[PDB]
Amino acid sequence: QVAEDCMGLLQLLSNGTVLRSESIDLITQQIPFKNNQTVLFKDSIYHKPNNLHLRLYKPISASNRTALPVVVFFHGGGFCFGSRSWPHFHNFCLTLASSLNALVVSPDYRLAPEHRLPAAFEDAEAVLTWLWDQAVSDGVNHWFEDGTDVDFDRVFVVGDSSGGNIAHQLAVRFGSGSIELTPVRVRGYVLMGPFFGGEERTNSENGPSEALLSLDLLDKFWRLSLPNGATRDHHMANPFGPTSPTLESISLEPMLVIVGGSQLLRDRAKEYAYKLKKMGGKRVDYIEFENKEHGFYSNYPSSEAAEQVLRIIGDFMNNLS
Amino acid sequence: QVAEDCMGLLQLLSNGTVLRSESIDLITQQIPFKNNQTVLFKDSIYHKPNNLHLRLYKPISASNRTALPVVVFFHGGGFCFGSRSWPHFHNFCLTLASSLNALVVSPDYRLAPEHRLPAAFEDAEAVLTWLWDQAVSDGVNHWFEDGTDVDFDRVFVVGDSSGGNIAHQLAVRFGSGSIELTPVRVRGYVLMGPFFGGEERTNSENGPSEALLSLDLLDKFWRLSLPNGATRDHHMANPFGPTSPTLESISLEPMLVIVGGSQLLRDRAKEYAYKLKKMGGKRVDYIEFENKEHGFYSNYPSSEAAEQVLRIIGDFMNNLS
Repeated sequence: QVAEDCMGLLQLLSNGTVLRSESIDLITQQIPFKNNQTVLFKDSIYHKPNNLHLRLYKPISASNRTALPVVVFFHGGGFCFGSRSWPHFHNFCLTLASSLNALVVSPDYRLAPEHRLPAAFEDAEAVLTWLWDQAVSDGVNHWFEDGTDVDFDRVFVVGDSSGGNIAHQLAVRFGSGSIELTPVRVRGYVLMGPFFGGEERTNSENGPSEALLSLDLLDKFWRLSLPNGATRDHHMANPFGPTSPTLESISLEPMLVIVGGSQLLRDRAKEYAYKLKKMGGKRVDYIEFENKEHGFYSNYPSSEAAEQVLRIIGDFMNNLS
Repeated sequence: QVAEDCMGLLQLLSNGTVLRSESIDLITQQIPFKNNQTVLFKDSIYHKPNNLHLRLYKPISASNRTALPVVVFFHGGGFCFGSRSWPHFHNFCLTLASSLNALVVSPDYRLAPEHRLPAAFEDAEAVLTWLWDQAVSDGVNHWFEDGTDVDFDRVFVVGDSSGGNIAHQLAVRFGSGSIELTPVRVRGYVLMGPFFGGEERTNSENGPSEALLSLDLLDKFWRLSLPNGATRDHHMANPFGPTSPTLESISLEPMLVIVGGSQLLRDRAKEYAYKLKKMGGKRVDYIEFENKEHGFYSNYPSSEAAEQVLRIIGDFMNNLS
């Protein structure tokens, strides 16, 4: 049955969508004199038994000027695909590093079906634990050949899709006081189109398919990701499911939920944000980019929307630091 | 066994690579005043029985000024993945359309393992046949709501990866006189990192893995794509295999082979080009972008290398038109 679902994933993934009507897009043209920055980067093992690696990024000109904040970036996929080394994600981290003038940490995590959830969440904690280990032992000076000054008091987690779900899980784990990693302080979370689930569909989930994503594909992701016998109302998928933490008692750090207007996951992301808003103590900003689909920030690197996301994440970081 | 190979494909695909040493990349920063263009586009069925669609792109400002040449773009994958609607490929076609001031045709084709090769090649011919049908019946005027002037005497095929292989197959089919579609004239072919194969490895194929591609992944592609019992020396994979056409008797239109210096497929692409060069009547240009891996033109849309590829394809089109 896993092999059946695997074959169906391939079919669904590359199936695409058909535009009912004409559409116009706006494309940026040649830029003769372009502005430049170098970004240094390297891979390191963070979990030796599972052979899990992360990539560290450093903006060179900015690193020599001040102590850098940390952005931990968790890639997307459906808990079933994606590597830090993939051009798509690597490119995004290059941008994050230079734009935010920050040290970026981009870990691999175990993917399903081989490693069903909560494998990724365990791995995400191992990344944060690895960072702690590096912070307290001055392993930072051996990250790159030259020196590197890092401010572990200014850490931020940026989550894309399934990485957005991972971000939420960390926030809860820290917020509840379950895990605690001084001198590492996560000051905020950025949930870019977080991968949340539910047995009951939202209106947007029943709406038209995106360029790549369909409701069937998302359902397939959950079938392969969640433990055998679980439903989409499981707390790992649905943060507001029947048996999920209350969250009204948990102290969460400030959160930024970014989503596209034409996303299937839009309604569920807005439900998420505004349920937290109405709860006391929670600072949650919700930003919706009109007429955009999943991954617009990374799928269209040089678009106006992507640039704006980077600016918003930057301001968010300034406000909290 | 197909289900076994499917599970192994997933693992191999998202496995990634580990950098042995530090690396630097150069990233372009914010562009305050950006130059713009609109591109109109639509989907059409070109093969009703298999429900195969293509996407037509039109640069608006350029279409009102002159008759547009045609670029038929065949997407990559490994004959196993990819849709015209995918952001990755859609973005590239937006660029092609505006940069080259051309009408772009981006078809889906049936993918393996469900449809093993030569399914894609049959579908590629159906696209060209569809274009012929449109040209001779003035169906072009009903492509978009407004008018569209197309020069079917100036058609070019741009192939990416597996699409590069498809391009080669069309070139042979036209060149030999097997198929002929007046008033449609394909004046040249662009083979961007064409997906060619061989039982025997090149030096580059034994070299280090790329960000995404590994030799194992490419081998898996062929196992799922080629008919059951075939080897990588089959003519559909290897154009210079033991039982492949001679090509010295076939009249090929001018060809442009573009490849990255750090690609696994580099050596085989260079063998391809220079074997044709040494044969009389063949005009083949070979361009190698140093220290680049597969898909650099599309994976890094706003990079210097990608811009250069677009310029080179443009000059190629001018020279032949």
